[PDB]
Amino acid sequence: HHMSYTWTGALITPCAAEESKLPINALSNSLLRHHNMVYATTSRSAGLRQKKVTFDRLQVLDDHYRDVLKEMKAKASTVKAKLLSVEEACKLTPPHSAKSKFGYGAKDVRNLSSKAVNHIHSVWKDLLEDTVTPIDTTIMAKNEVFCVQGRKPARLIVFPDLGVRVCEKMALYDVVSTLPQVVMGSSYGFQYSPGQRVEFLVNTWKSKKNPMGFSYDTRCFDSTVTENDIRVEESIYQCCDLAPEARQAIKSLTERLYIGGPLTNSKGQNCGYRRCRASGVLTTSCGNTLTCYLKASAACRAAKLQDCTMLVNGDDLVVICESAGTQEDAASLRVFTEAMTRYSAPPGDPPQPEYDLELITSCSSNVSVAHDASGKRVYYLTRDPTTPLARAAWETARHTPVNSWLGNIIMYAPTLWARMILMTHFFSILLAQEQLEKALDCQIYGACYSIEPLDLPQIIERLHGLSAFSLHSYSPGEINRVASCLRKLGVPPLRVWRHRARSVRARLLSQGGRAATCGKYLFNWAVKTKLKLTPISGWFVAGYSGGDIYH
Ligand SMILES: CC(C)CCn1c(=O)c(C2=NS(=O)(=O)c3cc(NS(C)(=O)=O)ccc3N2)c(O)n2ccnc12
Repeated sequence: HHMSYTWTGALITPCAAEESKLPINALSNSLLRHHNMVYATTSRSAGLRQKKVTFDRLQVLDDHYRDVLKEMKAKASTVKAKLLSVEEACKLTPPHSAKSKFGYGAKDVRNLSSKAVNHIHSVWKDLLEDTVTPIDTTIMAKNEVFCVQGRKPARLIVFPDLGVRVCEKMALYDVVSTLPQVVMGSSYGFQYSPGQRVEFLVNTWKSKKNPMGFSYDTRCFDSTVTENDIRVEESIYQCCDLAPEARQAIKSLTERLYIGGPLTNSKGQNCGYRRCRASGVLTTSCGNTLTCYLKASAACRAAKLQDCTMLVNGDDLVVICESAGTQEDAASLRVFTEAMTRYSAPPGDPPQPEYDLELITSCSSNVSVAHDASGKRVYYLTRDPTTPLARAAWETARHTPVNSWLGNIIMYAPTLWARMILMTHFFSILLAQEQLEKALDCQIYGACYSIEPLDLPQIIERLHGLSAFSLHSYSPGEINRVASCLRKLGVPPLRVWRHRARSVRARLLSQGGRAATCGKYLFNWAVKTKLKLTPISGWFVAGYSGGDIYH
């Protein structure tokens, strides 16, 4: 057996009671009426998740796999990475990151408290001196909001102690920030803003005489990741030009933490043991991207896919290539999938060839088209708004550590649903509470940012361009998917939201300075006669999911 996990039978436990039911307040019904459709995951379903993630991995590595790996290593040898000082790593820690078991917290770390710093120094020395003892991790059930499909079990998060997390940053922050783009070039997804990611997909689709594309979804990717895969990742990091002390900390973190280790619940009991990827380590995003790109690149070769271009964001993969005709394309995908499977990345849903760029979903998103003020066609990234709307509903009535509505407006600003619903609804709330000035935390590509809502128009201009404040004539397909999600969740129809936005718009103007700018730029779509809109950040460098990174 090469089992992903082994279990003692101790339960995965909560550390703060959990709500599964959508909380309701005086604002809820204005956004969403079918309250019973929205739920949060809790520890109560941890047992179901444990079954889905617990399986035997077999791997067969052929010449295609080793050929790609050697090329990846040749690129990695051009990378030079530096160690971060204690201070620099401390400043990357989120103010609300889980406190250490060793008598200090995240604010202690960020303040360079001598207790915190002395302890981090001691963890670092222990990594230099010991490269064998498994390091403790905590396993928790995540509380995430979804719409019924009817329920998903809680996903599991596994993370080491704060002092270890700081040490991870010291050894590897520079490496995981710089190495993936050097190794993968334009295939590394986390270097693009949503605008850049649309342009790379459109330009890639166009670069083909006869385009064919597909997303590839690996079933529980983290669980498919073997000890071979994690040591092979380490062998890639070790190609970089690194201080000897960083070489030794990386080796040590790989043997004692990345490859596996014991799982402790929130109550201090032993839950079992992990031999696969931990979700809550610095390297999760870079490790998964390298491993997915290596297997997928080797699988493309096996399948003889012609002129493929891949786009990789951790475990999310899309491939666009030169079509060999429909029958040949479909056979090719079967071979690609057989190869991914021998490599221990079996499919969740069989992949399917697509000849319409707009019908491919990757990173939960698809390209679509609207028209700018001039009336030119404009590509932009959108998504099904069901999950964004369910989570906005939760957030309307409860403070949560991440405001998904804010990350969503930023990332999907050009979209019909973020503009009409999310902007209108949350600006209305913030105005009534006089909180436009209040910085709020959100997550982009796994990193935490503290963003003042009043800064949105500058942020959105910077990332999307001015056209985001004037898109119109959305596609019937996009319009229809939005309207159908509104009906499903009991959200008022778009015509109601345009009326509310005129009010929100007027109220924002009633204030001047940054507030009027929000009114003027964010809600220009809502007036009959538009105003002239004229012009009024290491954000997309790398992904950091589970990496405890604050920017
Ligand atoms: C270009 C955007 C609009 C796509 C959608 N999108 C994401 O893909 C990520 C993103 N955030 S993410 O860094 O947590 C992540 C992780 C992984 N896989 S793993 C665990 O690293 O192996 C795959 C994809 C993602 N995508 C994100 O933070 N946000 C925010 C708003 N929209 C997005």
